[PDB]
Amino acid sequence: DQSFLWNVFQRVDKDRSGVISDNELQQALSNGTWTPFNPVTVRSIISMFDRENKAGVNFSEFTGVWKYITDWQNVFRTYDRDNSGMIDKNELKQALSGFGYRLSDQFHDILIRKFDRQGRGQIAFDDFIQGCIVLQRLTDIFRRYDTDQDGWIQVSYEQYLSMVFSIV
Amino acid sequence: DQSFLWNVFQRVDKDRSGVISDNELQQALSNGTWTPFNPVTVRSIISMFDRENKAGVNFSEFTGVWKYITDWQNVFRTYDRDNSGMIDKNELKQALSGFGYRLSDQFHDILIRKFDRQGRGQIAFDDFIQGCIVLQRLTDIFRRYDTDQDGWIQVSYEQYLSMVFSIV
Ligand SMILES: [Mg+2]
Ligand SMILES: [Mg+2]
Ligand SMILES: [Mg+2]
Ligand SMILES: [Mg+2]
Ligand SMILES: [Mg+2]
Ligand SMILES: [Mg+2]
Repeated sequence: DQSFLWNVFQRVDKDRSGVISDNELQQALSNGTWTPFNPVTVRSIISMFDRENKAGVNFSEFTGVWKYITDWQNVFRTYDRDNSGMIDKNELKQALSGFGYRLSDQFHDILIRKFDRQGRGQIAFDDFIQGCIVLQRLTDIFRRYDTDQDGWIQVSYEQYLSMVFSIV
Repeated sequence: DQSFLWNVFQRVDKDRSGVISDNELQQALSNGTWTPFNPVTVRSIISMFDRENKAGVNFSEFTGVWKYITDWQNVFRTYDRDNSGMIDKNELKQALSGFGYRLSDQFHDILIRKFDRQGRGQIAFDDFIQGCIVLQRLTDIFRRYDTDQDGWIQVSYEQYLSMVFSIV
């Protein structure tokens, strides 16, 4: 529904420039905890859909942003079974298993610790997205190196440095 | 010479608070290119000597900062053989070999590309420090994992994720 998305775009694009900036997108997003939507997550989302290195999305690009965030909301709403604004370790295990990840139970505690900005041992919507984006990017890199598909990689000193340099 | 360092500390500590902030240290440092001293390098240096998580150094901690930066200046001044403000690949090879690193010729191009903010294919003083801090930290992690000291490591999927999570 382009007519619906256009009216949304106009309300988010507060400076009426035709480009939604990081700050404009952040102000339009709720993370369900009454704190600012994780600005790293916002930057990740804008960068994924901005095809012009302009630190923002135009209307065509925003239609993708809106579907992306809506799809994420639908996943999170499914697994936040108590409507608390955060999913717990068991719910995170189910959600990531639904994406196809193969992760030990104990690694889910590591993931929550790494990405939960609230510090309560559960994970809110904005931090959930960011953790999943990172997990996909890191797993993609591992899949490239694991050419024998055994779950293990072997790398030299300089291969390891180059691998880290590709990450950060 | 505490009397000399005290007078330096007073001039850098512009707000006269007894704590030199990141911004105060940055304003006191020249990177020899007439651009602001790399703020990542400044943050790395403050964090290394601040024992109190106060985003700054007191006078005792600053005596360490001053010796640290002075030691780095002495290394860089040695190898900037044309007094240009930047060292080239050959000079970088010598400097890092002097620190004990074992790096192929081609990896020095990778290092320069990764850390040279000026974009000229050489490396200035502030970027040199930051690259060396990162190289030490990453090599330290590799040394921990390379228990057979052969220059190769083998890691599982979850070991790799945990390793990356320790880096960034
Ligand atoms: Mg705008
Ligand atoms: Mg919940
Ligand atoms: Mg393998
Ligand atoms: Mg001060
Ligand atoms: Mg030079
Ligand atoms: Mg080994």
